[PDB]
Amino acid sequence: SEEEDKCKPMSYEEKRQLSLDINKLPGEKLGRVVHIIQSREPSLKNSNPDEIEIDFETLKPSTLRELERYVTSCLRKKRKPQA
Amino acid sequence: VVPKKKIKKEQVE
Repeated sequence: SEEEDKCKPMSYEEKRQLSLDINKLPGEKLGRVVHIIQSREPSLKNSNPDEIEIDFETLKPSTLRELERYVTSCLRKKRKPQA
Repeated sequence: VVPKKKIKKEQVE
C-alpha cells in the first residue's frame, strides 16, 4: 500500500514535460515507454508497441514517474541519444 | 489537458 504514497503525483506541467522527454527518446528506447505503459496499464494492452498512444491522463503516477525517470536515464545522462 | 502522445514510429526529436 506504500506504493501509493511512495509515488508522488505528476502535475499537468509535469505530464507535459514528460510527454516532451518521451518525445526525446529514440525509436528503440521509446519502445520501453510503450512497454512500461502497456504493462502498467493493461487496459491499453490492445495497443501495439510500435503504435502506442501514451495517454498521460490514464497513466498512473507510478507509470508516469517511471516513464519520466526512465527517459532521464537516457536524456539527463546522455545528450541527444539519437545522434 | 496534456495532448495524447501519438507514437506512430519515428517520433524522436
